[PDB]
Amino acid sequence: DNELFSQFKYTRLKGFDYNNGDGTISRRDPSRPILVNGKYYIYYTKRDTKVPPIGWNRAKEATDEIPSTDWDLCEIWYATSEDGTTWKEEGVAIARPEKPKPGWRSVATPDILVWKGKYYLYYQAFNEPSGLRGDWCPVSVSYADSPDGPWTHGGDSVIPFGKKGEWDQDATHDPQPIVYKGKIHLYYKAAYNKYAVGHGLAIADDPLGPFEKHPLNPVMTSGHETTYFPFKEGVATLAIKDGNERYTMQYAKDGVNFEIASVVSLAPTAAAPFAADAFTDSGNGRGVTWGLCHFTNASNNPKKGYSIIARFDCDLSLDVDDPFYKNTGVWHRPEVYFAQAPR
Amino acid sequence: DNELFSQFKYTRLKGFDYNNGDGTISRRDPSRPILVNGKYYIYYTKRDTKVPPIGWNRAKEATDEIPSTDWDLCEIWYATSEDGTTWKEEGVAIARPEKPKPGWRSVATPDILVWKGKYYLYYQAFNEPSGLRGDWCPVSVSYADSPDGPWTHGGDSVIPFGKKGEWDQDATHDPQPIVYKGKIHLYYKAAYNKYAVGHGLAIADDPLGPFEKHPLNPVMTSGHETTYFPFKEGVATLAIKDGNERYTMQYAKDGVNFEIASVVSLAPTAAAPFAADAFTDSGNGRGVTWGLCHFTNASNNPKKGYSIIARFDCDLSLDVDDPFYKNTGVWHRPEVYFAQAPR
Amino acid sequence: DNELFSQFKYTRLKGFDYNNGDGTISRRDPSRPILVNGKYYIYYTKRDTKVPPIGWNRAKEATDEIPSTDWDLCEIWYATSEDGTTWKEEGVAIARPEKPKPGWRSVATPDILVWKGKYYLYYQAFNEPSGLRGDWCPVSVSYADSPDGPWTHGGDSVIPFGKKGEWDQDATHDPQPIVYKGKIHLYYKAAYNYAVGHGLAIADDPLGPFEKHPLNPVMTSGHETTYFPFKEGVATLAIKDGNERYTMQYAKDGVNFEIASVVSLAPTAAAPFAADAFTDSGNGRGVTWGLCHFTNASNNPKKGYSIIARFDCDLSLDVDDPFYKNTGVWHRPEVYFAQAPR
Amino acid sequence: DNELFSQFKYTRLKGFDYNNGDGTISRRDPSRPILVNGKYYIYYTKRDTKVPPIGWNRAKEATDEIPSTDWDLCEIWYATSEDGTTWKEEGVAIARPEKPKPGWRSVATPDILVWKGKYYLYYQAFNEPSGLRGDWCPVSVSYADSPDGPWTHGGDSVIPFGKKGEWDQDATHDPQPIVYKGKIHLYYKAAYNKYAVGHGLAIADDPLGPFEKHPLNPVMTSGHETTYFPFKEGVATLAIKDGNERYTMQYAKDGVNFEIASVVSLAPTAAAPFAADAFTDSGNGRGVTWGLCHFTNASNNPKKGYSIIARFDCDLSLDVDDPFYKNTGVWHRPEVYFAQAPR
Ligand SMILES: [Ca+2]
Ligand SMILES: [Ca+2]
Ligand SMILES: [Ca+2]
Ligand SMILES: [Ca+2]
Ligand SMILES: [Ca+2]
Ligand SMILES: [Ca+2]
Ligand SMILES: [Ca+2]
Ligand SMILES: [Ca+2]
Ligand code: NA
Repeated sequence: DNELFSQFKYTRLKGFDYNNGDGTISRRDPSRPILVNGKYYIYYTKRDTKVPPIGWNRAKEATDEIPSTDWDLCEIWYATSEDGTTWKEEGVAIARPEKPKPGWRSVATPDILVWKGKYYLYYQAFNEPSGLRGDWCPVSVSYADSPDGPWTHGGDSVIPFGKKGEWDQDATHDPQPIVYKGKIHLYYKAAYNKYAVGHGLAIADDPLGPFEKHPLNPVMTSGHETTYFPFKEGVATLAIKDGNERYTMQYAKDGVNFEIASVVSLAPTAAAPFAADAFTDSGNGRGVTWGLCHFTNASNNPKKGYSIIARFDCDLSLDVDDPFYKNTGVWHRPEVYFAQAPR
Repeated sequence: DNELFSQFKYTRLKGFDYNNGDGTISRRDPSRPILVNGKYYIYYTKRDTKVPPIGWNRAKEATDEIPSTDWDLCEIWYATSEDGTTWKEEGVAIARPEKPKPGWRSVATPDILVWKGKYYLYYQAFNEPSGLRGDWCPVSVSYADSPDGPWTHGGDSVIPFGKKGEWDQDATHDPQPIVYKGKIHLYYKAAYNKYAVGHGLAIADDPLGPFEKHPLNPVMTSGHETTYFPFKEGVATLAIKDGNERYTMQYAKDGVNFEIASVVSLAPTAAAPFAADAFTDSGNGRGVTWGLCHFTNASNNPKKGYSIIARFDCDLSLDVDDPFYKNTGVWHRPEVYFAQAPR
Repeated sequence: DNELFSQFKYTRLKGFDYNNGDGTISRRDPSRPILVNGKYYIYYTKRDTKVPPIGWNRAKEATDEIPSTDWDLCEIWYATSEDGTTWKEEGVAIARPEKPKPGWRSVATPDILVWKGKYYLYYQAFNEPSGLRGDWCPVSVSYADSPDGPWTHGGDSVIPFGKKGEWDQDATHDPQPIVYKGKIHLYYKAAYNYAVGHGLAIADDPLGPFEKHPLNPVMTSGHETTYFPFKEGVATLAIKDGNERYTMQYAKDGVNFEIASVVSLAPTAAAPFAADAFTDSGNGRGVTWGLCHFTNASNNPKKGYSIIARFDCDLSLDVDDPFYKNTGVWHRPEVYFAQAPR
Repeated sequence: DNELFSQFKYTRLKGFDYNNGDGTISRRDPSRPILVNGKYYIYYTKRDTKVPPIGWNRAKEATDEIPSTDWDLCEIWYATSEDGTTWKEEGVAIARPEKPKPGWRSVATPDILVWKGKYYLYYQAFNEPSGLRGDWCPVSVSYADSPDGPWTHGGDSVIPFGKKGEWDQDATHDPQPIVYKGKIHLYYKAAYNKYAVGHGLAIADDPLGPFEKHPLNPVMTSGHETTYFPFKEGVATLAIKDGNERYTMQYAKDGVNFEIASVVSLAPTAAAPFAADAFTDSGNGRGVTWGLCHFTNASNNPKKGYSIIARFDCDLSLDVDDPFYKNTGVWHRPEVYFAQAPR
């Protein structure tokens, strides 16, 4: 049967503290891990703030200490691990720059590119507390000679928005590049129109750009989030629609035209698969068995919101056939049901 | 928005003890509640045994004290409630009869009928430890003048099995009668053929039989279990496949030809909705907002397995419209994911 | 000259066809006759099948049409007679119920009770082909206002089995009721240990409940027995399969049986007529005739069937017939030549 | 598993005609076979008369041509066989002698002795139609060098009767000799007294006599008839009673004091086992597996009576163990029962 079908199993990470879950510390949107000198490295949004987020709808009340949303007032931090489950949080990778440089308010939602022996982080740059009035968080890039720092600012707004009226015109969220067909292929997302969510491709020969939009964008018309990895000579994705249990693996022979390969369930949010060959230009993608993800509803109390990062394992790999991941049913214990309570 | 689409929310019952979940006490397959004179009544399988079940596969080790399965060595008990959430367990309703009368080994999986001023319980009747040979638990019926006792035995094997080769040659599980078009409409189930589970219908004018099968059986061809209630001029049903996240409401203008009406999720197992008009012959079925259900994975430890009964609420009612139950998404908390661990 | 000693003489019945003995038709375990409106009535297992039994050993190959044993796929039929020798087979008395009601597969081995002017048939009820081989055939009861039926199902498993490990645990075969000390006294048999016991089960109501006599097994050997009221007690003929060892036994109180006589060539599945079987007279007069069967009617074991037959005797207080009181048996040479070498 | 316990199986003989069984030809009381020069030899009463016997109670009317009883007007004939089942009747062995020599009227009931290279026949010698009445048929002996003839008369009345009043005073029936402890041990029968049947022993060093009675006669006090063979260092015996199924195997360690060794059924009448060591003085008797016997009720009609000879087989041998002969049950077909008819 189907090489892009799998189940997902979850493991709590070791090594990250969250002030006992009081909403003042949050880690989310981890990057796909890379392996360098026998350590995995990951980069993620990290918030550490005096008070938990005050709410989108109250972005008015945010100050330089009080965040409006979970991703406001953040930096990008990084961690190393030998086995992918126990992590050591190392320190800041991307600090917010000085006001009013883009990002001065928050840098968030990173992903990694390895290119010609240097390391590049792409991430969203915020200039105002999120939720006022409408966003504008274009993508910045920084770079380094080492997976540890130090990191040097590279550019701001490095993915062009679209001309007025295009689907593309206000956003390039979640930048995520792979190396495909000898070029940097960077996927990203934008809500448009009853809003829908598109995914686009932007291509460059230079990590600092320029990046040019693919003429078929939006390459996908469905899916609140997606994550991509080289697979055979194409590109596979996991696609999620937020809140419903319709999750699909999709596959494009050309990295561009996507067709459903499988329907999966309980799939990770902000999934960040490890793939040895993400940046390798194989033409021969082997697929994946583990990576990181997040949960944004870590707290019970929505006035003390935070997120945590977590690990998933799966079998979406050509070099592994593990029937433990190939069952077709899901069984929840009664507590899961009692957590869906009446009013 | 669809009058047969709904979310399901769950409430822990009060009033039932399970010897701290050690596997010696189990309650499962509750009947649909009936309201008689300001009190709800339910009837349910109850096991209370010196030791937990030894296993299907070890049925040959079962004794008069050691059960093979969760439903072995059981009687049908009953309970009453004013509000449907706090219950008082009253005592036995159907005791196991003297060996070797059918049911002497276990009686289980009850459902209730109100007919011409009398109460009827239909249940499966076991003659040996379950799993020992091939099954064989035909349906018996007992009746009473009051929803309290006492119950008088009425008949054994009141639903006929099909001729050798036919789909229901071996079983009529989960008997569930409604009053429809002036007659007792008794739905039931049987596994056949990779094996499918059918549902059939049998009909009578005397609760004690004869029942005769209905052309078109199996009336459904899908779903490990189903529960039926009068809806408008027809009959609606919830249909569950064990293990997967895709459940459906289905509707049959005539009680026989059923078509999808909605797709739902996290739906209750062994659902037993209260419907004031279940037995009323009204031709105008109003739908349901609550009932009982069960969880057979109550224990963390499968060598000490037991089930509990629980309550669900929903809006599958024509007489109520509750936006709380009418969302389309489901959000689980991280512990739901961490309970799907790797090996 | 012992009133419970007798020889047995046999007469071929008239009236019953067996498809020329090809194994497809069989009749056996007849009920003790009763006399109602100047006719005798008997009830018996009847098989009428497309093919003879394939054997217990092959029960797995039995189907809806193919029987495993001689008593599989059977009904209880009945016949009437004026003289007890010429019979008219009348039709079905007990039909098999719809699957999966107990007995749907076969009903067999009936005996009759007359109680308060109604008629009761007790018989074994089978749910799967015999020899399959977890043998479970508890006793059902049906009743009628007339010996001619129609019959109404009265109850399944009306004689309780014993608790695990008791001799009684798995069977109540051959239920046979008499009326005794104003109660229904029902004798039945169970294999155990194999020994074969006979228990007594007592009731005030033919549909039950039946309670086991506190001292069962009441009798400890005899692969098969039959009972009639006698003086103030109960006499029995006790038979063992194969060996020609047969006893009449007697119990003052119907419970404690003592050997009264050794008899030979006794009838199998013996069903004597006793006008007082159900009369509660406390003065049992004993018997002179009845029905019996032979299970080895066919020369060929792949074409097995049984037939019903008549025996005559003097086991009566109202008759002293010396023709039945001789002590030797002489067989003609054919009988010897029928025990051939290999 | 008793060495003297056994079933008997019967075989119809080939070679003897009885005029379609019209009562005019009769063969009975065969001798134990002997094996000489690759052939078995038997000797037996043979009647061949113009009309059947008119009966004991009509002996007054018997003539030189009309016999009173089955054994009246007989001679002793002989037959040979290679297999024990197909026989060739060879001719007269003992002819009636000239009147009034004893036996002129009839010679009957023979048995054989092989002593010191010669063959001896003992048999009862009658002088008047049986039932005339007053039975007096003492035992004569004749001898030969070949089991074929010619035979020479040896003596009359060679077994002494008892003095008046002794159990023995009137008869020595069914003479049957064995060689035991270097001497001829000849068993015989006599009715005495409520009239019982004894069996006696008489001993001799010479086949022509004198024979001396055993002090303990009657050595056996039951049994209408008996037949004896060397068994171990004793003598075994089948004892028959007329009509009933009380047949016993008995054993006497010393050939004199007999004890019940088994109860058997359907045993042969006038049984005549072959025993290779009957005359061999072994002190080591092996027992028997086959022989001859008779049926005196060959005819359905008592006004046309005759007997026939037959073969039995059995396992009453120390040198054979045959479980076919070793079951304890007898099953008769229905016709056997219907032949016990009422009146
Ligand atoms: Ca991401
Ligand atoms: Ca794989
Ligand atoms: Ca149910
Ligand atoms: Ca509604
Ligand atoms: Ca009987
Ligand atoms: Ca008498
Ligand atoms: Ca002889
Ligand atoms: Ca032997
Ligand atoms: Na009916």
